[PDB]
Amino acid sequence: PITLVKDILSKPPITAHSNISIMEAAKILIKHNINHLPIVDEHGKLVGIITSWDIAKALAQNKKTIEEIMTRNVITAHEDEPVDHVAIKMSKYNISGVPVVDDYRRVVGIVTSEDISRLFGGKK
Amino acid sequence: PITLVKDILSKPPITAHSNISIMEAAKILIKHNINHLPIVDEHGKLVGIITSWDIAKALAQNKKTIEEIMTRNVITAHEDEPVDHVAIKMSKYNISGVPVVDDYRRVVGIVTSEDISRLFGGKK
Ligand SMILES: C[S@@+](CC[C@H](N)C(=O)[O-])C[C@H]1O[C@@H](n2cnc3c(N)ncnc32)[C@H](O)[C@@H]1O
Ligand SMILES: C[S@@+](CC[C@H](N)C(=O)[O-])C[C@H]1O[C@@H](n2cnc3c(N)ncnc32)[C@H](O)[C@@H]1O
Ligand SMILES: CSC[C@H]1O[C@@H](n2cnc3c(N)ncnc32)[C@H](O)[C@@H]1O
Ligand SMILES: CSC[C@H]1O[C@@H](n2cnc3c(N)ncnc32)[C@H](O)[C@@H]1O
Repeated sequence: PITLVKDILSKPPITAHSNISIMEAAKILIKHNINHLPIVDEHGKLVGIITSWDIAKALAQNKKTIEEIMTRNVITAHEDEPVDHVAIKMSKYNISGVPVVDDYRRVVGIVTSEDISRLFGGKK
Repeated sequence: PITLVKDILSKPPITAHSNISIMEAAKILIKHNINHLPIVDEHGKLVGIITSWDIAKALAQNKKTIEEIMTRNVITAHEDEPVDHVAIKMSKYNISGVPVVDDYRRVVGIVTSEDISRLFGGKK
């Protein structure tokens, strides 16, 4: 069959607003055992993404805020997207996770390289 | 065919000793655009692993040293190991990368979930 994003995505999505501190973002990553944190506006629409790597960058380069360190051009997926299209996308942009969004940029889940790697292993 | 670790692994491995600071570890992750840092002893043998998530944990929980935060029971792979065995391993232990070691625990490379996800996408 063709596996789609909606078959493997993690939900509900864990998200945050851009006004939390870097320490607060780190705490969310640890609490939920995740490496990806989509940043959303007051209407729940995607404005950026924070990963563990960005938290490491903040330490390495003396960065101060989430707004300063978040990636604003976020590569995303749709729930009907074939998982292999997403894998190719992540490889092309050298990234490790993609928020799943609806047509109005609301976050409905996330697919990471760990989810796709898991799929690879259970297919065998 | 059967794809093996040696067909897809990243080398040379980027490693560090346990006596570097947390900031210094973060700097290595940023410099090399990676999320995994195998920690090795003076003979190059694996003693632990640091990831971006651990750097985030250090901030979240006021941790002080690499020795304090590194994971010591490291799940590893061999170069002749089928990539799908590795994917299953990473899923089982909920981890995102595995150092590739020889029979005497010397680090010869690393395979991450991004490498396996890439493999998934190019297979289509
Ligand atoms: C370009 S990657 C390279 C290092 C490694 N391959 C990784 O994925 O972390 C590092 C940057 O990817 C960004 N990133 C992660 N997921 C993203 C996404 N879905 N869209 C855009 N950027 C993303 C992070 O914010 C981080 O600044
Ligand atoms: C259990 S994972 C769960 C969160 C997420 N799945 C991830 O991979 O980061 C978090 C821990 O995995 C540990 N880890 C990463 N790679 C590892 C490996 N090859 N062997 C043992 N532990 C590893 C990291 O040191 C970190 O403390
Ligand atoms: C970030 S890697 C941790 C695993 O948990 C899930 N995950 C990652 N980030 C989030 C998030 N922001 N919200 C919910 N689940 C997530 C992903 O599907 C991944 O396989
Ligand atoms: C950590 S995810 C970044 C990518 O670069 C490679 N990489 C990760 N960690 C290391 C490392 N310690 N040394 C060399 N390459 C690495 C991995 O194969 C991965 O696909």
